[PDB]
Amino acid sequence: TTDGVYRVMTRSTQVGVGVMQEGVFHTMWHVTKGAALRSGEGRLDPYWGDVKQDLVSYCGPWKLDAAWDGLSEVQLLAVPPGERAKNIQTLPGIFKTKDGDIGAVALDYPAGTSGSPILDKCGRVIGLYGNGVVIKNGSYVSAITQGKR
Amino acid sequence: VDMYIERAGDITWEKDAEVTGNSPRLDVALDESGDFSLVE
Ligand SMILES: N=C(N)N[C@@H]1CCCCNC(=O)[C@H](CCCCN)NC(=O)[C@H](Cc2ccc(O)c(N)c2)NC(=O)Cc2cccc(c2)CNC(=O)CNC1=O
Repeated sequence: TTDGVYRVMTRSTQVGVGVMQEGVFHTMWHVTKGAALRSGEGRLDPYWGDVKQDLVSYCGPWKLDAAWDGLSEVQLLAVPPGERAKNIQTLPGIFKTKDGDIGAVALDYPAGTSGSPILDKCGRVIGLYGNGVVIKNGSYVSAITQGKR
Repeated sequence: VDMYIERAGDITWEKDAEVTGNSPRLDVALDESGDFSLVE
């Protein structure tokens, strides 16, 4: 369970990505649907999740608490299926909802990139990529989805 | 149905990264199943 970004695989097909931080694995709910994960020879069990937020954590409570500052550029640490991890910098747009604004990134990657972390300039994870909308021209915009620690 | 994880990298900001994408401002709704839709 060493800190870092991980591919989530099924046996192989990459179904998503997640973040190991402080001994807790963080991904989007739709990647695993809460199923147990193998890590080397050990089993990771779900601890917390929320379908509406589309998030799940393993081995402990959600640890990622950094927030987009509403102003600065961010980086998607994209881990696409079959491709090495790479950083893409972007200035977020905004999802305007009845319950407030959410930062959003207009970056379009394969479904198995779900769970890739979005970073601020200090390298902190301000959310996970992969719950979003399809706009009129067919391209994709992802919320910056963050949980509550 | 073996679901497993494998490390893919370190989490860091990369200096002088490629910058791309626009900054759309969209009216959206979030339903109880966690699905976002456009408000049209
Ligand atoms: N369509 C694209 N250009 N790019 C997407 C990028 C996927 C990035 C990772 N996220 C996901 O897989 C989630 C999973 C489900 C999470 C649900 N709570 N996904 C999504 O959020 C959206 C949700 C959605 C769906 C329809 C909508 O009218 C709106 N507002 C929102 N789901 C999709 O687009 C499905 C889709 C729709 C049309 C065409 C394709 C896929 C073919 N594209 C690909 O197979 C790879 N690219 C793609 O699949």
